Amino acid sequence: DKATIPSESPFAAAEVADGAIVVDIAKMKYETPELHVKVGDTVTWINREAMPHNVHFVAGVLGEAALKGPMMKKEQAYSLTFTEAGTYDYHCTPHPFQRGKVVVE
Ligand SMILES: [Cu+]
Repeated sequence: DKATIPSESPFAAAEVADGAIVVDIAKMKYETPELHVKVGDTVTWINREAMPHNVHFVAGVLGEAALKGPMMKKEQAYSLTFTEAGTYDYHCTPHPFQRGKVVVE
């Protein structure tokens, strides 16, 4: 795999980690749709709105299987720690028009 998952379920925005690289989900978009990080960094998405959102990477992107993240309710968060360089496209499962990528260097 190309990422590890600190928590399989979402958690409160209040508990996002120090050194957290945060992508807000607001106005029905990933507010940083193209994010550049380093190997070993943890990215945390935080849903700011009432509509649920997730992050979903199809099979072959973060690993052999698709990574369909859990649905984040308002003011919840979800993290991925990227362990290998690459370009990792994702979308929101319920809203496939909502797309982003993480580029890991
Ligand atoms: Cu969404």
